[PDB]
Parts: sequence; structure tokens; C-alpha cells
Amino acid sequence: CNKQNGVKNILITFTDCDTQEVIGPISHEQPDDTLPTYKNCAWTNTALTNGYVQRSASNATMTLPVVRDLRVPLAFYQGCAQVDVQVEKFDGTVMTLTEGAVVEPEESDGRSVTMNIVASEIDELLPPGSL
Amino acid sequence: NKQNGVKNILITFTDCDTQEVIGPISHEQPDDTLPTYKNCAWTNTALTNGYVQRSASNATMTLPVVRDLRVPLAFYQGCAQVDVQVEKFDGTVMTLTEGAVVEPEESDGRSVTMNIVASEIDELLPPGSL
Amino acid sequence: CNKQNGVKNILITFTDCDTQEVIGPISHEQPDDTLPTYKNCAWTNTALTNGYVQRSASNATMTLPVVRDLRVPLAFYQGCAQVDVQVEKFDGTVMTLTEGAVVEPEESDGRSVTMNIVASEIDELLPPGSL
Amino acid sequence: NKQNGVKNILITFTDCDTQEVIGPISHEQPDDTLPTYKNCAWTNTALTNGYVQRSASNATMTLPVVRDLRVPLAFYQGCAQVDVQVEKFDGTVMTLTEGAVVEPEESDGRSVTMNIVASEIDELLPPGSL
Amino acid sequence: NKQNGVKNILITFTDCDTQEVIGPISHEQPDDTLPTYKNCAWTNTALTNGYVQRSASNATMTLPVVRDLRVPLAFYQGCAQVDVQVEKFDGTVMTLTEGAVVEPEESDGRSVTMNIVASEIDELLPPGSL
Amino acid sequence: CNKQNGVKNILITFTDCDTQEVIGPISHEQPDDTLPTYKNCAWTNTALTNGYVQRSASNATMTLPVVRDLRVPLAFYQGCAQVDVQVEKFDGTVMTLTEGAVVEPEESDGRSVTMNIVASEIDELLPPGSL
Amino acid sequence: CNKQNGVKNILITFTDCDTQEVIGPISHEQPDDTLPTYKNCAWTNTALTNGYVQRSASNATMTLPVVRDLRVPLAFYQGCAQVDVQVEKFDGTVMTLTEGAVVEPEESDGRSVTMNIVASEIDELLPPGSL
Amino acid sequence: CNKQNGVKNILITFTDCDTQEVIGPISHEQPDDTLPTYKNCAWTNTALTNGYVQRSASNATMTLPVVRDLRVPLAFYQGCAQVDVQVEKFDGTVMTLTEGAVVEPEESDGRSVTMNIVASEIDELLPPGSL
Amino acid sequence: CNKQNGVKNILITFTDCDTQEVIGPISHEQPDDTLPTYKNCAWTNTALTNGYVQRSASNATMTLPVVRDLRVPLAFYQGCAQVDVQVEKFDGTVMTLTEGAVVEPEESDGRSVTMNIVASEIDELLPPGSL
Amino acid sequence: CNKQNGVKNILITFTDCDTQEVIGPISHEQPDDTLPTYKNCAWTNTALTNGYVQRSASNATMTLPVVRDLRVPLAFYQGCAQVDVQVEKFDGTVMTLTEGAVVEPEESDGRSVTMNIVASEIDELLPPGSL
Amino acid sequence: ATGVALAEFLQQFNGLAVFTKNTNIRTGIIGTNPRLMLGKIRKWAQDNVGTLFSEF
Repeated sequence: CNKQNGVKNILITFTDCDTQEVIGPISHEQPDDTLPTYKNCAWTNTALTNGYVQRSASNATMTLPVVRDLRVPLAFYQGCAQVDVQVEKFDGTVMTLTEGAVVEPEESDGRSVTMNIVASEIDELLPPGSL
Repeated sequence: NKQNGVKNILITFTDCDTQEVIGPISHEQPDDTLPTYKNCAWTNTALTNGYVQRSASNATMTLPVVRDLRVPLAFYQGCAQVDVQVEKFDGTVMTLTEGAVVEPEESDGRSVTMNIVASEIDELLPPGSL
Repeated sequence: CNKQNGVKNILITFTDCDTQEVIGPISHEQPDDTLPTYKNCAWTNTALTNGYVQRSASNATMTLPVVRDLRVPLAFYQGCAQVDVQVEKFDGTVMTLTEGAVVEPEESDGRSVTMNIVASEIDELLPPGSL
Repeated sequence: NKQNGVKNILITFTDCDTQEVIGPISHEQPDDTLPTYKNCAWTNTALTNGYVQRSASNATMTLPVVRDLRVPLAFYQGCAQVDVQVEKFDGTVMTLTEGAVVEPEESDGRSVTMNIVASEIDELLPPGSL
Repeated sequence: NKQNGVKNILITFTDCDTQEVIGPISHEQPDDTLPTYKNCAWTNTALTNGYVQRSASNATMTLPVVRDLRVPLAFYQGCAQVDVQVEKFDGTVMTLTEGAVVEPEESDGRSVTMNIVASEIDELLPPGSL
Repeated sequence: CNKQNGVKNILITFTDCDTQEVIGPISHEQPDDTLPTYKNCAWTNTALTNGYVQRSASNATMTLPVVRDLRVPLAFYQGCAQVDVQVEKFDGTVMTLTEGAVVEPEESDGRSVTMNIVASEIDELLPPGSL
Repeated sequence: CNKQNGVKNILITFTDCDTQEVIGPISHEQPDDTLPTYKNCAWTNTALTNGYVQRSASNATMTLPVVRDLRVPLAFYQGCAQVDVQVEKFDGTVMTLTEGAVVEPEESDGRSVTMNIVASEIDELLPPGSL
Repeated sequence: CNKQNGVKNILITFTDCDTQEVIGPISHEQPDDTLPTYKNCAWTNTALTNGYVQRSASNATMTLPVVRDLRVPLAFYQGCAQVDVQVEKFDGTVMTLTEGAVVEPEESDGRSVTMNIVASEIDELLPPGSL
Repeated sequence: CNKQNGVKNILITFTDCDTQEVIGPISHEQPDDTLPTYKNCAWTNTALTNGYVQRSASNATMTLPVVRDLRVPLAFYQGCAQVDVQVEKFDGTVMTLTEGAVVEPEESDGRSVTMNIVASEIDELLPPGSL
Repeated sequence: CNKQNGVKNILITFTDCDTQEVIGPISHEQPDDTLPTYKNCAWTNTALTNGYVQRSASNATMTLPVVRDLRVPLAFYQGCAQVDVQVEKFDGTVMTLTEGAVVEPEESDGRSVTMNIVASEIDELLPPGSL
Repeated sequence: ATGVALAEFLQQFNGLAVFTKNTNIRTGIIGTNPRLMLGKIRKWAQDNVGTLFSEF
């Protein structure tokens, strides 16, 4: 229920942007205790003087550490595919991301892959009762 | 009162693409770190032999809070203005208006550390001054 | 069984670019519990503004910490030779690399060496059942 | 006496806009670190073969003190001049007048760390010298 | 609104050969550099004893945008007249009509920098003026 | 409260060139950490042979970066109007300038404008204690 | 994914000016992350007084940094032969250039050559959906 | 202690060319770590072909970065007054200059002024032990 | 490994024009990682309007940074001698230059020199497999 | 070692052009890590069309940064006296220059001076083993 | 004549997408919002000084 910070379901859909197929959506598993970290505001601000702010256009990023699936090639998790990730938290919040793109893949040991997903915007669900 | 900490935190959200005003809603500390202030709106700089170059700057305020589940997370990361008001246990009250978040960081959806910039921060200075 | 993260075999073949002499493939041993790391996607993306990415060509790197063999010169592990690595994991996954080159040699004590291997591409075997 | 620590810390404030003088008010350390000093007003630089280039510089002072609730926080962050005097347990007295905080840092409202720059810093050198 | 930045960019293309009009299509900012303006249609020049020579000149606009894949790249490099309309976050609106691209640069096919020239550029001056 | 470098008040009065409407004196603020820069002596010298110098008539210039007021058109900050600027520094110095003209209008982003002000003479108030 | 910026195919056809020998179209590869830069407008404009602009004839240029092919002489990349470049981007854009000429050859180290190509006009493909 | 490179005293005497008022010698200070730079040889050479050189007359220039005195007008530092500079270094060297004149005034911020003094000749005191 | 960019051998032959004495061909060593740079095409093009190109005769140049030989006078590297330089790369390509001259000799410190060698033509060897 | 780059001795002899007083030779020391830099070839070359070169007379120059001696006036280091400079490197090379002249003096801070000496010819000692 | 000319100029907004007070224009749409319409109308009025309107 509420007052339980965590992740319940993670679903990813892979579309190879060379030969145009689709795989998924496949449920995944968390590799460790770290939770996905999010940024929904597509504008990045900067500190000018006298309380002024320079709004510069940027992305809606997403850091998603997951355990890779042995039925999916590792290259799909490191930028050679388009990802449609979709995550639900324990309190009912759902983050929906479509046409993602891994930007800065790092070395992976073959089991745990830390994504850096970048999309134009990220959707939020706001469990019932808002404003 | 010989106690250091925050008692009440109030944030008012003002949208920029729609101009909807939300608040002032209360919030809670996410961890043991306290909200941190900087009131003097001028940043000095060391020069040669005691001289100092006073350059215009901002009055900043770092504020970690637990986001309210009734508000979108984007409002906590610079897509809106904030009207923050913090009151400590010793009577001090800091008031901030027309503030914006400068450097949003990748948050997990529960705890957001605002880096709020503003022209001026007003201190209430519990009774007995100067 | 199945759920077992670790390497089972590591075969390295050394070829001298001067004399075209082939040594290997010699099985090797890990020095500690740090597993070898991979990067299969040959393209490195970059975060542009508002969902755009900058796909540029890059390498398929490989970090492989192994225990030196006493029958092979130390220079063969530090860029003075061409290495063909082939690592098999406990779950059946096989990483195949060929005509790699040690790009950044780091000073080693003479028993444990770490190799930053750069190759055109890396083949993954994906134990039975895929896509 | 062989006891390293501070005994008295006096700070006099002078606003940079109203020219109102406050102090000298005694103060207390927030934690176990001590103020750090730099009396020499010239900074040397390494040259080739044992030579040094003497360039004019400042006398600095790092002063962590507890904020006084009767004084605005902005006075501790560079909006006012400071006249600091610190007496150690062994008789040493450091006198600094007409200072200026150069690099204000974010503070929680109780403990502040001053980076004070002045033309010179005096030392009283308990009896028996040179 | 204390937020410096652009909110909408509208461009209308008029091909100089076929006299076909396309737009006004909204556009997208490529990076953190904001559009840059110059409204005064006269260029001054320093003279002696404080005198200044006023020479007639043109109103310019440096507008970096992301090209639209439904519009040929030649339209952004001087093959069409442009009717640009930019609205800032604080309510200011810059209106430009019958523009022209003067010094096209070698563009990579995604982001183009438009050096636009017009007789005069309008300003909307959000409410409250003079 | 000497020993500090910076400006305290910036007063600018705009006089239109064609309508002759006087606006001000309005206070302004710095856009960044760069201080306004002055040049009082209205004669520019030059180097000749053996220590001789030729005095040529010139202007008392003043470079002044300010944040534009939202109640004043941007064209007023780029040479379409006269300016009567007056700046007070933290150490008591006041620069008084009348009948100034902006010579080189540099393109501005709509918030911060850098002025290159040229006038016949700039007067220094020279805080008490002189010669 | 129509959100990726980069090149996919680069075809170059060399034609000898004297012997009329045709070689190509040979695919090529980028040396680094710098994309080819384009100019499809055959007219170079010039700023004049009061919004007027002078139209002067110019060329459709193209800067193309590529890695040379070891089967083609280096002199072919530096103005001794014709080039018919055809670049395909990731989003479907195709720029076709024929009868180009390398105008300003630059000192190249035998692997990476930056070609400044000048032609009468360049044709763009505009992936489906136009105007 | 010797073996120290730096300036010890700077004395400047002002003589306005309009009212013939003499002020000084007032001591000054460095604004930063840069040292005054000198050129004593009053003749300037210029390379000719095969060892020959053309000898022509020039000045004995001097660059003097100082902090202006708040009791002296800023215009006195920018060519409206004659200067009689006299700088003593830590190693005992004294460079005396008389009847100088700033030639290339540069806009200053009201604290630090860089003065390009030009004089007929510069005297050097050459601490004891000569030739 | 065939995928290797570098220089294998550098041979330079000096021919003094005054006495017609030939020294070499001595082998040389690079001072740093900057490879020799070539320009083979003997014609230089210039951009004209609307696709036209003005073709004019020019030179075939080469930039060669090497380490001087302690048995050879430094003047031989700065244009007092005729050079016969021949460079072999790791990929098999050979650059042969004969009857060259150093045009613009920059001053050198006595260990590393950079030659701007000019010649009528430069020969390419193109390891087996051409056109 | 025989593998070392650096200077070992630098002697400069000053001759006054007015009173014919000779001073030196006096050893000098480097002010930084920059070595004296040489140009020995007395002729300069100019690139022409198709391999041709135009030979014209030039000078044998040298750049020499040294720490001035406190017993020698600074004017002697800036072109008001003859210089007979002589530098010996660690590997045995000795460059001799006589009857030199300083062409373009620069503003020195009073400790370190950078000479640009132009002379008819520079002699090289060329340690044993030549041609 | 001024009414007819203004009807001429305003005809371009027929069928055009309009984004009201609620939000702004996204990328790729050919819409507009009241502030841009007001600015364009002001530009059109300013460009006709001397033939239809007074100075101002």
C-alpha cells in the first residue's frame, strides 16, 4: 500500500532500429536496492543573477538499473535498440516512456545493466486523488 | 529554544504554461539533513590586499522535502514557480517568493532536493533583535 | 544452477603482428571476483536536446582482468600482440572477440594484468531460447 | 599552559547599507574545529633554482561560529563588515578590523563558517617574545 | 516572470521562386543558446568630442532552431522569405515580417542558425510600460 | 564601508530622438559579475619617437552592462534614444554622464544589454578627501 | 526510431578527369563524430541597409570528413578526380551530389580526409511526408 | 633576504598639463600578481638581410599596473596628467622615470589601472656590484 | 593486426647542392604522436560561382616532424640541403618524395624539427589490391 | 646518460657600441623549461608553382630566454649592446654566435629576458661522429 | 476602406488552430495563441502608418 517506496513492475519493449521488429513487453527484475531515478521537467534551468533563471530546452531522462533477460541480446540494452519502458511503483504511480534511447552505455558484467534512457517527455499517473 | 530543526514547511506551486496556483501545502523532511539558507544576495570575491569585489548574485535555498502524492513530480523540478516558507523550532521564519529550481537532479519519486533561487529571502528573527 | 553469475572459461590467443606466430588458445584464470565487462553496441549515442540522440561510430570494448601465464611474455598482455579472447559464462552465454587490440596498457605487477580490449564487434551466443 | 583552543570570540558588525554598528557580541564555536589563520600578507611562488616571486596578497581568517539569534543571518554572509577578535587559551590575541566575508557558503541557520579577508591581522604574543 | 527563455517559435516560409507560402509552423530550440535581437534600425559610430554618426542600418535576428523534416533545408539558408514570431516566457513577443537570411552557414542537417534581417522588428512589451 | 569594489546604484534616463519623451531616472541592476568600466580622460594619446606624444581629441567612454527594464522598449538600449546615466560605487565614487549615445549596438538576448556609452565628459564625485 | 542524428551510408564515386575511369560507388566510414555539413542554397546573400539584401550567385557546398579507402589513391580525395557523393542519414534523409569538385585540399595524414566539395546543386529526399 | 622577485615601493608624482598642479609622490600598490615590465634601450632594431640591422630611434616604454588612489581623480591615470614614476624592486634595483605620459589609455573599472608610460629614457640604479 | 595507423620506417637522404655530396638514407624517429602529413594532388582548385572550378598548377607538399640525427648538421634540416624522404606506414602504404626542398623553416630547439617539404610529385604505393 | 635533452652552459659576452667596453663571458641560467631555439640555414626558401623554389638571402636567428645578471644593465639585454652568445647542450652540441644583434626587444619584468638575436651565421660543433 | 483592409488582413486566421489561455503550442503544429495574434495585428497596424491610420 502507501508509505512503501519501491518498484512493483518494470516492462520494456525492444524495437531494433535496423531491421524493424518488436520484442516485448517483457517484465524485468531489479538488480540491487537502488531505485530508478527520474526527471520529468523537460527544461533545465540555470542560476543567473538577481534571482533570474535561463530556461534552456533539455530532455526528460531516466536511470533504470535492471537485470538483463537471457532471451534478449545484451546489445539491445546498450543503445542498439529503441526501448519503450513502463514502470509502476508500489503506491500506484506509473511512469510511461516511449521511443527511448540509451545515450551513454557503460561496461556491464553480463547480468546487470544500468540504462540511461532519454525521451522527449515522461508520463505520470498520479494515483487516485490529485490536486 | 536550544533546538535546531524545521517545524513547518509550506510550498505554493505556480505553473508557467497554465498559471494554476496550488498551495500552500505542507511537507515533511525526507532525511536528517536540514534545509540550508543563503540570504546575502551579493557574492564577494577575494582581491589583493584586503580589497573585495562585490558582484551581484542570488539568495539561494536548498530544501529537501518529501513530494506530495497529489502533485506531479515535474512541479518539483523547475517546471513551476515555488513560494516556500520555512519555520524553525527557535522561532525563525524564512519567506521566499518568485523562486525557481535551478539544477533539478534525478529523483526517485519520493524525496526531491530543491535548489531554489530567489531575489531575496526574509528572516523573521524571533523577538529580541539587535 | 541457472542463477549463477560468473565466468567458466577464458581462452586467449596471441598473434604477433610482426612474425605472424600464433600462441593459444590458452585457458586463463581470474585474479579476483571482479567479472569481465562488455560493450556490444558499436555505436555510442549522445544526449541532444529534447529526445534527439547523436549516433556516431565507436568500438566494442572489453575489460578483461586475468592472471598472467608464465609461458607468455608480459608484453603480449600490454599491446605488443594481437589478442583473440573468448569467454564463456556459467549460464551458457559465450562472448567471442577476434582481432582485438590492447589500447590502454596499465602497469602490472607481473601476475595480474587488466586488458582494455577494442574490437570491431563482439558475438554473443545467447543460450538456447531467444527472442 | 598547553591547552589549544579559543576562549573569547568577539565580532562587531557594520551594515553595508545603513552603516549601523552592532557589537562587539561574544560568540561560541559550533563544533570541535578551531579558527585557522594566515598572518603573512605576501604570497611566494616557486621559481627556478631557489627563487621566489613575492606577490602582494591578503591575511585570511576561517572562523566557524554559532549564529546569534539577535543578529540577521545576512550579517554573517557578507552583507556587513566584521571586526573580529579571538583570544586563545595560551594568551594569544588575534585582532582583525574592517574585514569582509569573501566566499559565503550555504548555512542551516545555526552554524556559519566565515572566510574573512583583511589587510593585516595583529598578534598579541603572550609575554616573552623573540 | 524572472524566467529568461523562449516558449514558442513560429516561422512562415515563402518560396522566392514559386511564391508558395508554408506555415506558420512551430519550431524547436536546438541548444541552450537563446535567440538574440537587435531592434534599433540605426547603427551608430564613435566620433570625437562625444559626437556620434548615425548611419541607416537594418534590424537583425540570430535565431537558432531545429529544422522540420517536412521543410526542405534550402528554406532555412536563403531560398525563402521568413516570417518569424518568437514569444518569451515573460510575455514579450518579437514579430518579424518579410525577413531574409544573409550569411548561411554549413549546417549538419538537423540544427540551423538563421541570421535574419528585416526593416524593423516589433516588440509586444507585456502589460505595464513606460 | 570602503575596501569593497562594486556598484550600488545605476540610474539611467532615456530621451527619445524623434518623439522627445523623457523617461527616468530608473534604477537598474547588473546582469553578471562584470563591473561597469569607465574612461574619463577625453584625449587619446599616441606614441612617437623619443618620448614625444601626440594628443588627439577623443571621448570619455563608459561600458555599462545592465539588465533591461521590462517597462522600456529594447530599442532604447541599442541607440534609438539618448541616455543620461549615473553610477554610484560602494566606496562613494559617482560617475555622472549627460547626453550620451550608444555607439556599437551589440545583439542582445532580450534580458541583458551591454552599453558602449560615449559622451563629451564624465565627472567624478571623488568621495571626501582629495589631492 | 526517427529520433537519431547521424549518417548511415556514404557512397562516393571517383571519375578520373583524363582517362574517364569510373570507380565506385564505394561505401565509406566516418573517422570521428563530426557529421557532414551541408548547404543546399545556391545563392549567398549579403546584409544591406534597411532590410534590403543582395542576392549573389554561389555554390551548393558540402564538407565530408571520411576515412580513405586503401584501394583508392589518396590523390583521388584531394582534387585530382570527380566525386559523386551520396549520404543517407538515420532518419531517411538522402543528399545526392554529382559532378562535384574538391576545391581546397587540406594536408591529410593518409587515413582521414576532410573533403570540401563544391557542386552546382544538391538534391534532398525528405522522408515521406512533405510540406 | 635576496633572491626575491617583486616590487617593494612605487612612487608616482602627478603634474596636470592644464592647471600645472603637482601632487605626490604618492605611494601605490599592485592590483594583482603581475609585475611592471620595462624597456630601457632607447633604440629599436629591425632585422635586415645577412646579419645587417637597421638602427632607428624609439622610446623607453613602461607598463605599470597599480591600484588608483581614492584621493586622486581617475582621469589623472589615463593621459590627462604627467607622471613621474619610481619603482624599487626587492633586489635593490631602482628604475627612475621622469616626465612620462600615458599613451594608450584603457578603460578601467575604478580600482585597477594599467598605465603604459612612455618617456625619453629610464634610469636604472643597478644594486651594488656593477659590470 | 592490419587495423593500425602509424609510421613504420622513415628514411631521409641529404644532398648538399654546393658540393654534391649525398648522405643517407638514414633512418629517423618520431618525436611525438603526430604523424607525417601529405598532399598528393598536384593541382589546386578554387571555388567559383555555380559549380565552376578554376584549376591551376601547384605543388605536392608534405609535413614531416622527426628527430634530428646527431651525426647530421642542423642546417641540413632547415633548407640548406636537398632532401630525399621516404615514409612507410603500418598498413603498407609507402610515400616516396624525391628532389624536395624545405620552404619555410621554423626555428628548432636542436632535437625535434618539422620540415615543410615541397616537390613536383609524390608517389603512392597502395598495398596490394587497387582500384 | 647519453639520452638527455637540455642545456648545460650559456655564455653571453656584451660589447658596448659607444665606448667599446667588453664584458664577459658570463654564465647564464634558464628562467623556465623552454630551451633556446635555433635557425641555422642562412638562406630562406619560397614556395613556387610545380616544385620550384626561390632562394633569397636571410639571417641565422636564435631565440634565447635567460635570467638577466644583476651585475649587467637591463639595456644590454634589449639591443643597446653587442652579444656574443654561446650555448652548449647536454649531448655535446655547441652553437656559437658572434657579433649578434637583438632585433625586437620586449617588455621584461626585470628578471627574465627573451632575446631574438640575428647574426650572419651560426656555427655548430656537432659532437664526434659526423655525416 | 480601413475596415475592408482589416478584414483582408484578418482572413488568414480562418480555420487556423488556436491555443487558448490553457497551454501553449507544441512542436510541428501550425497553431497560434492570442498573444502572437495580437503582436501580428500590432505589426500590421504599425506598417500602415501614413496611409490608413494616424502616427499613433
